[PDB]
Amino acid sequence: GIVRSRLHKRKITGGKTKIHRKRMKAELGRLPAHTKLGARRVSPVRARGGNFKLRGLRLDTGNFAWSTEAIAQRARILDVVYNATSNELVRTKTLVKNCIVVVDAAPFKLWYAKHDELKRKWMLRRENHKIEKAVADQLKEGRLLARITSRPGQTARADGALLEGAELQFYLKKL
Amino acid sequence: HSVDLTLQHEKAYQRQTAVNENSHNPNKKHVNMSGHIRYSKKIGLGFKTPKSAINGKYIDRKCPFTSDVSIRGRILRGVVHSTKMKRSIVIRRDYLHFIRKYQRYQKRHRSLTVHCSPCFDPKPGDEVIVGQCRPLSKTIRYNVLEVV
Amino acid sequence: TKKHLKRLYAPKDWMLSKLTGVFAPRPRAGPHKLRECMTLMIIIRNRLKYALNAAEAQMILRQGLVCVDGKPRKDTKYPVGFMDVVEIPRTGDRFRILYDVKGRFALVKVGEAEGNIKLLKVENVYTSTGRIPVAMTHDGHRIRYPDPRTHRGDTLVYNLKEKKVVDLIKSSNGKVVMVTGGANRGRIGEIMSIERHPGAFDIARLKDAAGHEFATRASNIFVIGKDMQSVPVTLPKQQGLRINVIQEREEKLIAAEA
Amino acid sequence: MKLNIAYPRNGTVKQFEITEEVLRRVSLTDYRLGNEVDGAIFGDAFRGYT
RNA sequence: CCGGCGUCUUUUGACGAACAACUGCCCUAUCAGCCAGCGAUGGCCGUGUAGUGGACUGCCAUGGCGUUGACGGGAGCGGGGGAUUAGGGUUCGAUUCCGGAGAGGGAGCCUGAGAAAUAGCUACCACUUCUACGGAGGGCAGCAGGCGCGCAAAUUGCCCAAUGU
RNA sequence: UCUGCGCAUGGCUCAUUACAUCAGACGUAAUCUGCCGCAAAAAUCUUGCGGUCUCCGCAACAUUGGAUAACUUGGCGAAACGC
Repeated sequence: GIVRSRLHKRKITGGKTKIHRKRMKAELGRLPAHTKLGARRVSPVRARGGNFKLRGLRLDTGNFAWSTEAIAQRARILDVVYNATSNELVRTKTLVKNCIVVVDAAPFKLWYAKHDELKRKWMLRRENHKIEKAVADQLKEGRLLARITSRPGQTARADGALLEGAELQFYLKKL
Repeated sequence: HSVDLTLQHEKAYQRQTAVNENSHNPNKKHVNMSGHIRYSKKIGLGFKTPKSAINGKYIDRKCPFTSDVSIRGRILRGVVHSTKMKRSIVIRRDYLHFIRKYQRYQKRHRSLTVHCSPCFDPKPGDEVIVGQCRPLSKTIRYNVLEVV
Repeated sequence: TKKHLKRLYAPKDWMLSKLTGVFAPRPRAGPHKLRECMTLMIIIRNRLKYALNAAEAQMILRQGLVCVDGKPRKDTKYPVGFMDVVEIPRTGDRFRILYDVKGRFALVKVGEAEGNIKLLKVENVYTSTGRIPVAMTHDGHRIRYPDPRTHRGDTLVYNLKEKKVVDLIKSSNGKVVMVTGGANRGRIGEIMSIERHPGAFDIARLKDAAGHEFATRASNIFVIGKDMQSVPVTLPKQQGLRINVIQEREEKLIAAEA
Repeated sequence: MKLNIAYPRNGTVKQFEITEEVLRRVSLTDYRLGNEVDGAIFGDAFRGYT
């Protein structure tokens, strides 16, 4: 079927390869999985390793992480703002690695207020800590910008990290 | 921290994926680039690390110094045929084949393509050393360790 | 997946003939590699001669009358490589296979308490889960909890009576050492020096007794003991010294006059 | 056709016949597998069965 | 009370599978320019695969190879090796061993750790066999054997005793 | 007859084929791997009885549940490794 090979392609000399061999099942493309938003649907496929890999369709939730404090919580994926690859993708709100996105942001808020025995732990954690301004404004409103740092098209789980100052400032200005 | 827009022209941004350098600290301030977070990797066959990699800014995922790209079996030498292309050079090896019947040698050259790290930029006629890395393009299998 | 082997493409250290048969046995995968091993059936039939035919080897082994590593085997085909003790309790004999001088499989005969001793070269060390260190060997054995002084390419004395590891022996310095493969097989000598070439094979220079130095790859070093008077295990028929072609021929004639 | 009529939980089964005449006086297009059928359709000697 | 088998998952040696590259290979210029719309060479981000990769999408760059013979055409499965030669060489390799590819011609697919299998499947094409003609099948470049072909090549035999699986 | 394992190996044939294929040397820190070997394994609220609200109290080689072939019965079709 679909194959991944250099033997239907031109050489560096501009010449053409000539065949003598029918295509292997070792070399083997498959059609791309389309992860979007909506109800979760997961269709496995069997692979050559004797194990299954999972085709994410329509994931509307992700496991997101806040940098620097070494934490994470689940939250809901709402929108896709941006992508490097195309504009077309963004409009359909496809989810593929290194798309900037938008999340519910609620659990992070909740967490950070918890960041008598309790009470003095807080005061210690308040000390020697600060947060970027562009972060906190968004985090107040209850929306945030994050990146999806796992490939959802072959695991059917979408995990992401939350943008921090250096990189956040770039993606912001691209909008 | 803050952006350096001298590097950036991309629609994807570029970051170093080995080590987080995007944390905000005042420890990247009042310094050229020395105090800024970097990834560095030794090549242990006698190829001494440059200054540039260690203290630098540059973001490349196809050189062994700032990436997990590794140096393996073969190491060859060759000159510079052309400097053309972005982060890719063209090396020309030349050697001698022998023919038994005529008892006489002949000159035969392999024109090869390589991915030159943005650390180096050797002039035409310079000699280069190149290692064995995993595929990086269709033709490119090599990388530039050092320059003479 | 290969499941057939032809006599010529098989080792002639198994000492098969060109004529008689067409196939040779391809053994089941195990501790040892295809070239360095010798399959059960070959041993029993062509050397020991407790069998005259293939079917007779099945008769003995399937039933069970034969042990290797002190474990009884119901396997018809199994590898037997190097430093393996095989015991047939019916005869009451204990063979220890080794590499004889001149590239031949040695079958050497040992006292009964030596047949509980075994030597395994370490290949890798690594930490596994729970922080539990592991030495993985050249026979595929896993030594749990090895000594903190263990390194790649060292030997571990291994009790087969009950499984554990007593004191090690290193490849460090001059020590009595023997070769595996490379056609310097069974030749014994001190390590004179260990050369390093990083990113490539590390040469070592060995010097056998009565001089005559030579070179073999680090990979082909297998330690025996601390010293030649501290050896834990027996030597094959020749001591690990080779002789010149002329002297071979001379001695062959001298004995043939009897 | 024929019928092979079967009573579950004895395992008794027996071949009975039905004429063409019978069939002609009922639909066959309106009947398909998984449909229950009243006795009368089969021309009776099957009356009050389902 | 003990022994021998059997199985789930995890772990890594072995037996193999799949990629990549250093060096080498017959004749022909009355074959000298070849390569990019639809990927040619490279960069950037993704997608896919067991995995690396223009393998593939999108974006950006304008490169890559050539008289040290590219490109195209003709002849040819490759090697170990055979023949002949005092030496240098000359010529052969369809064929027992090793490696690759194929099963009428093509393509697609399932299952499996491994197959794009063909005495497995699906379709088309060239053939081809049965049928109270409503339908149902066949693939010898496996061993014998038959037809055809050409100057040219064996028995529709016996046996798993041996050698292997 | 269900179940497990093997049938992808051997065997036979050279049509395609010149940066292909192959031979010597080399890498896979870029990956898969049944059978075989040496080994590893402390998540799991279950079962039974009595009362009783779907709730409790006790007891503890754990005492688990539901179908499908051969078969039997009716059969179909010109035939069919067809049903």
